[PDB]
Amino acid sequence: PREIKTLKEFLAICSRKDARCVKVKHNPSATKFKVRCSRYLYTLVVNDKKKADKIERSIHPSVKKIAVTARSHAK
Amino acid sequence: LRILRRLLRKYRADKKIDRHVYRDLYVRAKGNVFRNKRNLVEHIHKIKN
Amino acid sequence: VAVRAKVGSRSYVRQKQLAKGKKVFKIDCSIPAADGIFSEDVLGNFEQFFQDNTKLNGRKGKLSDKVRLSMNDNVLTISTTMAYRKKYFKYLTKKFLKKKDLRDWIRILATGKGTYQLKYFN
Amino acid sequence: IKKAIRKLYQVKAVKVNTLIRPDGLKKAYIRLSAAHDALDTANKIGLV
Amino acid sequence: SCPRVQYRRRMHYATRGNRMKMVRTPGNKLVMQKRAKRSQGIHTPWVLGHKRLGGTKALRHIDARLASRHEKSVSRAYGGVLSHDQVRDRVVRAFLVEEQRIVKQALKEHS
Amino acid sequence: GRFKPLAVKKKYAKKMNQNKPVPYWIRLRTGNRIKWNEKRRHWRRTKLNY
RNA sequence: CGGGGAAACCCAGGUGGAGGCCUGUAGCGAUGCUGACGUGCAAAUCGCUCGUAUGAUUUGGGUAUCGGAGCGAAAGACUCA
RNA sequence: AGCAAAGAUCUAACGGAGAUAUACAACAUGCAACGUUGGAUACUGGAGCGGGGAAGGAUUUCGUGCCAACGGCACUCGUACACGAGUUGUUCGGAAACUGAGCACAACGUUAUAUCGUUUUGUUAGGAAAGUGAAGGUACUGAAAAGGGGCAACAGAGAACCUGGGAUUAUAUUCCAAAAAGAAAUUGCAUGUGGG
RNA sequence: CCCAACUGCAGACCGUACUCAUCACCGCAUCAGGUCCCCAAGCAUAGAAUGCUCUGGUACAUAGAGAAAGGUACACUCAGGGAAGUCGGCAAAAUAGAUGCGUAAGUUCGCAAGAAGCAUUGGCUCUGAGGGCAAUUGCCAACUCAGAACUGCUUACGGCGGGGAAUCCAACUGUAUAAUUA
RNA sequence: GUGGUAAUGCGCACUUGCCAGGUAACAAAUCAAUCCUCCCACGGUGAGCUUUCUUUUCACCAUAAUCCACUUGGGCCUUUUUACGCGUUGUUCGGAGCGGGGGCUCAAGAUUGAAAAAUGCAGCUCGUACUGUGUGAGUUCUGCGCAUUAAAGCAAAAACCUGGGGUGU
RNA sequence: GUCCCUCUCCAAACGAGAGAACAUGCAUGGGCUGGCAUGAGCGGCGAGGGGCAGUCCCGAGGCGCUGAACCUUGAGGCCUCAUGCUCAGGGAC
Repeated sequence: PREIKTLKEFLAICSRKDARCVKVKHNPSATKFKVRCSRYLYTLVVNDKKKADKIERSIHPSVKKIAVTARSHAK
Repeated sequence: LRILRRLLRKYRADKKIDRHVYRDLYVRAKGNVFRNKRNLVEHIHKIKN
Repeated sequence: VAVRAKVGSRSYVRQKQLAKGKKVFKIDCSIPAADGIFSEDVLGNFEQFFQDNTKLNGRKGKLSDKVRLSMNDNVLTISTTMAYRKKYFKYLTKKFLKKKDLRDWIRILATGKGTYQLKYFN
Repeated sequence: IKKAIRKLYQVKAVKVNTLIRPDGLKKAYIRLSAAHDALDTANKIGLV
Repeated sequence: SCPRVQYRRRMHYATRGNRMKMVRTPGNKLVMQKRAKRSQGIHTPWVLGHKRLGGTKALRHIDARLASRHEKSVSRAYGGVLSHDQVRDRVVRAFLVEEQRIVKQALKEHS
Repeated sequence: GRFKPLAVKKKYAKKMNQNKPVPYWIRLRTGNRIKWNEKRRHWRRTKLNY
């Protein structure tokens, strides 16, 4: 897994061809944006709940956006 | 020894004791001269006197 | 343990002191009090039980106020400047229920971080 | 086994796990891609 | 109370290559995990004394191959082979011995 | 053990097939002799050493 | 480290952890009961007792040397009861 | 004769043909024994009647049925018997591809006869065993490299993957499929952008 | 054509069950024999000795009734005497842990030696000594040893040397007749 | 290619034409000791006990690979010169450079993040949502070798690695 | 009438024997007789010790209730000193 520091990366990576998903995890202290691309899983830690929502909109509607939640025994 | 070695390091670093008297005690602490930590200290305070 | 202990010093053992402030525990008796299995008598006995049987330093029955025991409303509260384990008040309650022999009926389980709740068995 | 499953049944097999029974016969578990339904090709043959 | 553990890699004998960690997993279970054999690291030549070099990591097979060339060596001449003292003796010998010839040769020719 | 050549594995594969009992109908062939299989086997006795 | 002596060296307290060294498990053996058993649990086993247990030690896999021959710290031992 | 080492079983309800089985009450006229579950008591006592592997075995594993024979007593149980099923790998072990004590194919020599000997002290053969190609000229020209081929390690060398699971009657670092429960490592080739 | 970070597609072969043993192997067998490796809890204790125990695993070894003689035993005891027994102290008994004092001849100076022998030991309530850290002072852990007062012994788990005076032989450790001689 | 007085730092190329050296590669005892186990401490959840006693007894309290950014032990450089001093439990060391200040590097960790709570476990609520999450005794990974008694001195090769020289020129 | 079943123990390896046959026979209890050595629980003497300011606790032992508690016929002691059980004894020659 890899870390994203600047936000000018999280725009580039999402706009790469391979990235098939962006998983968005909500934590009390921060929210994770987990970009799933082929080799690595790129994540972005915001830490400020205001800035987080605004980023979650800027993500291009092209890429899937999964809300990461607890999944029970669906299977 | 590990108790007697560390009390001499702690004095020489606090300059309660010379490098010359340190080496005079260090070698004796190995010679079973000092029966315990309180015995070492009484002998130092007796040298300063 | 630095100073070696003594027997005979087992009377009045020091207990750690909570330096920040008050700590407060609750015992919620509402459910069984409603059905009459408790009465105003047993609630007067339940508070008294802790008043008599909680042991502050080594000794029980004498609590100066570093710990205060209040029956306000139907819920028992224990406010303490001392450091107690909440586990220990779950202990005294069970030990009270076994004198009344209510213990095949009323169970206690932790509803909230500072409180226990008397209930019934399925 | 990946090729002959493309010939016979015209379905791509993403994963194959071969095995050899104690009987000498070589079983295979062919996983055919999620664009394809294996319950479809089954009734195209058998099955129940 | 000491959960007891089992080998996993198909080799059950314990030699210097099969050495095993104990591991408590997020499922809370103990596990043998194989340690990795570790190289003794880059050394000076045996004849000169076998002491290890500086600025050179202990990387092992496929660890030494995938690492950048700098972790295995040093920039001055004979980087990943000789220590600095063995370099400056071969720098000095190359010089002082070469002139002892240039002087002893001229004398013979001059004579 | 876990180890085996494949050539050896098959020889035990064949010998597992041969342990089946004699079919019921094959007793009813006209002029039949075979009743129960005389070559049957159990690992507890007469061990194949393959 | 200290004490003695002109010298040469000699005494005493610690540290250190040597040995085909001693007690003692596992291990490897197999002394005594001339014990059990002696148509057995067993075509040599069992019980307590006993030898050794940092070494000329014990042990797995592989590999080498055999029939008038092999191998033997030597007993005509052993070489698939 | 005997079936006497390893302490040991007991009770209730349910199962089962195995019963509570009778020509003027019940004991005195259906005995003993079996499985599972709950309870009780006890043993092993981490050098284990614990959990996994090699050698060896090779379906004994797993589920359903079943009691003829077999488990030297007994079974309703079984490692019996019958009928179905079960062993999933880019990374785990081997092999592809290491060398060791060693082995013996070629070669040579012996022998009436190879079914004999030599064959790692750096290495076969009186012995011409290199099929590779530096530099250069455009698939020729010839520097350089002495000592043929192979086997021998599932405990030495070497080896890129980890946990989670509701994924099972039985296999799993083997299975899981778009939120792969997921996270990585590495080999080969290939296009694209960046540089040379 | 090379290099760099990504991406795309592919990643073949064989084993994989179960067993590893008071029933799965060898010993004619589900035989008290034999058989390599890994993991290894709590308390007493010097402890992988030995005793009991939580997790795991077992109640399977043909059973029931049951006081004969005679036996076997990984079972005990005995008045008085104490080797008179017997080829012979065979077998049994005995000794025993730890701490202190003490210890002969002989000697290759290493030993002999745990020679021999004497004494102490519980329980309880205290006391002393043995340190770390932080800035003389303050706060703290983990144990061991010694001493005292009071009080008790029915000498009371398991485990654990009998010792001394001499002769013969081999210097010693070792090996050695698998199944009568170590 | 390029920085630092230096130990060495930073990420155009090709080198199995040739050569040289490394890794692979082996080693006692003492002391310290990793993962991990046990025990104690803290106290959270459930359970056991309750005539009396027990702030109680029992169970659980977990974080895999991979990839990022202070301490301990060694080798070393520069500086100031040392003939008594530094240092270990321990049989040591120094003008062939001890000790001190300041640095370079290596080994084993600690720490903060990515993975990662979305998982695991337990409890509870009317097949769902919530709640909880040590200067102790062992331990051979390691320190650790030109490394053991030794008339014992403790395998080899593939594969990889860096350099010399050269190519680029 | 004898034998079996049943109950007893002067008998007994199994047979056999002595006996009983609604019988203080059996069961339990009481009392004797005997063994051990003063139970659990509780309460105001104790080397010392800890709190709070003399008290209230910690403490092996000790003292009182306490020759107390428990055991006492069973392979099989005593006393009818009490109650309980039996309700056509069954079967075979």
